[PDB]
Amino acid sequence: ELVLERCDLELETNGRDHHTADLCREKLVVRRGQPFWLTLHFEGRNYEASVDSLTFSVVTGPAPSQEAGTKARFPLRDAVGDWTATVVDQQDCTLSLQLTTPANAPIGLYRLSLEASTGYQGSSFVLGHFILLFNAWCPADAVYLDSEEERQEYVLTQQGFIYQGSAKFIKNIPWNFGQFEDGILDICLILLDVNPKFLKNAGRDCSRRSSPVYVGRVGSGMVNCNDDQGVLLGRWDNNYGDGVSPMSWIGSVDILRRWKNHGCQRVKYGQCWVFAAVACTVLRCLGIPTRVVTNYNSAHDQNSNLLIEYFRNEFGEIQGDKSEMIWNFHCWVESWMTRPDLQPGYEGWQALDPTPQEKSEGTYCCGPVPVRAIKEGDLSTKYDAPFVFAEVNADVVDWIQQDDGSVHKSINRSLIVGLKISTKSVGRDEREDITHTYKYPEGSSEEREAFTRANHLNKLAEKEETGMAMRIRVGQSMNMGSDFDVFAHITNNTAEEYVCRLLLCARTVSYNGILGPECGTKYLLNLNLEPFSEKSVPLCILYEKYRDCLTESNLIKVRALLVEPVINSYLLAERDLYLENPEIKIRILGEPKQKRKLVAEVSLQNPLPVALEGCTFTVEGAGLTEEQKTVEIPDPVEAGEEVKVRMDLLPLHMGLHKLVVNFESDKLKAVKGFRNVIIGPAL
Ligand SMILES: Nc1ncnc2c1ncn2[C@@H]1O[C@H](COP(=O)(O)OP(=O)(O)OP(=O)(O)O)[C@@H](O)[C@H]1O
Repeated sequence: ELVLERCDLELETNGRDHHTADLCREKLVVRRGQPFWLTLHFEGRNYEASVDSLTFSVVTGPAPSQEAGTKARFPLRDAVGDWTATVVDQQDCTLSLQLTTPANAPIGLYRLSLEASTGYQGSSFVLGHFILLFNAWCPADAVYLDSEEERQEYVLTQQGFIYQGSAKFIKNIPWNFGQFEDGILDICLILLDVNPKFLKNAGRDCSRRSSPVYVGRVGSGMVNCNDDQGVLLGRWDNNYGDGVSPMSWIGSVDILRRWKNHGCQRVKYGQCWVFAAVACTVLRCLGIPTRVVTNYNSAHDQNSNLLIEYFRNEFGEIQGDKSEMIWNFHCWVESWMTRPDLQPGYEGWQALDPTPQEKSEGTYCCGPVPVRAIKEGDLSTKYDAPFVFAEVNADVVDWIQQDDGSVHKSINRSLIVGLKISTKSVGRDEREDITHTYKYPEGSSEEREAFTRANHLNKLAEKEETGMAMRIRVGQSMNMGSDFDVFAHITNNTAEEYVCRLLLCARTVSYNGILGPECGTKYLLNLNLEPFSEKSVPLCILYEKYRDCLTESNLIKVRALLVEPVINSYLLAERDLYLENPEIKIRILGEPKQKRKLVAEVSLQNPLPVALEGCTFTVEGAGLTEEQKTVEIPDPVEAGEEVKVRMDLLPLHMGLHKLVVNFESDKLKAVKGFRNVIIGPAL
């Protein structure tokens, strides 16, 4: 006889089972180390265990292999070696089986073949294709996660936060990771099939795709580091006219499509957080638990030097040059995986930085490195451990040039490298400070033994000082578009009644330290600091004077130098201010039902003293819309005037979904907004 077979279902109950339902559209997607249904339909005759002998087989790489774990064929039994296939039932003409993949099977697209020998002839042919992803729900996988909610937050959650602003005033920008949005997966696989490791050796690369640590390095680096074939092209000068302001993006989904759609050409402008964000989009898609992290006062781009020196004129103005400033904040991601290539005990959060930084040789990116490693000072652990360490533990010394020879060391108690290291909370919208996962508490013994495995025992504070302290105070929150005051707060806990020189300089900065022109300055050369008192000196920062050179990050750096001629003492104090953007009102009109119209009304009230022209509202959100939505406000919005507009959306998936929006205009760019929306049953 001869086996028939007129069908081959893959079911969607597989999607729900492998937490890949959304990803399950016209092509089965599953997660390794777990079994999936597979019903077979034959015509007339069913399966005859007697005479019929069918064996399965699957290949993945463009150059499969039994030995390279990129190809494997296996018997069909009802017993149970990893790559198995067994009969779970069979009736009428149908024959439902259950295949099982290893918990280390390489990820990618597989071709499922069927070997039928209804005696000696039989027929051998394909059954279909499927995408195997990292399984975080499988204990045997290297990315396993015990906590269910953590699995949700770090793998399935499509919306999220990226922390910006300042350490003294953190700001949470909404982001649409949309890793399960149509096409995004396929663009991810492509992203892998076009990296060096793969072109240099398709088999080798396609094989190693069973390692989260390998895949992580590949993805991370395919974002920027070596744009020989990357996804985003960096740009920091602040002239993005022929592309998209890095601050304008509100989700990786569009950048990825803009990438493939333009024949894999680096997309027009992005920056460290944009890299980290799409990186998170990529890894999450593939199944590796990832979360984007933010670090304030990051000693980035330094060659890794755990010691940085700056030389300033008699105004505290970093006379330096060629020297890199400390970043207001720098972003990278963290990925959850085991490290079967390191002295056990280093499983967990691996820090991956998709931002290239001039290194002790050339220009590439870093990670993955165990965070627990960066905490211990185990700078020898594989994958740029030294950089991530200085990124968080660099030391800084501010020298002030003597207008008559050498420089004099100054006291700058207002700077700290590695501040409020943050990332979104698991299952909530609050922020989670994970600074404790990188550094031991100051003073502690663990901190001393750590700075020792790192030879960073450069920390013997000048707890003596000369009886004075200074810090910059802002009073209250200041908004983008107005004037406001900042203060140089001088404290004098001494019997002496000094006379100083206080130099105050404010300047608009970019998120990475690139100082622009001064937007406010005051210099008092005969400041009287009466005994045991405190003096407060004002600095008026005018809109009219910082509006021209402000970046989309609304950052302005205030600097103050207090000079005491007598004992010849220099006290330095700087602070980065964040000008608050106008809020975006969001109303959800109608009933949030699945596969049903939905309307979103968004308003914004022009905060500037001048009108607003070419105002644009852009909306996105995996679960609320398939495509981005943009509306253009035809006429200008005068100084007082508010802007309002509605956008018809068609939620397709139920559950929770965060709607991210971005407002653009000629004088007010990249102001963000977002709204949590619960989509229920249509009925
Ligand atoms: N850069 C900033 N942008 C907007 N608001 C800020 C900023 N920095 C501080 N604020 C706000 O100012 C108020 C007080 O903050 P904070 O106490 O840190 O500053 P300060 O009180 O002026 O200085 P200090 O507390 O050392 O005397 C809060 O509303 C805080 O959010």
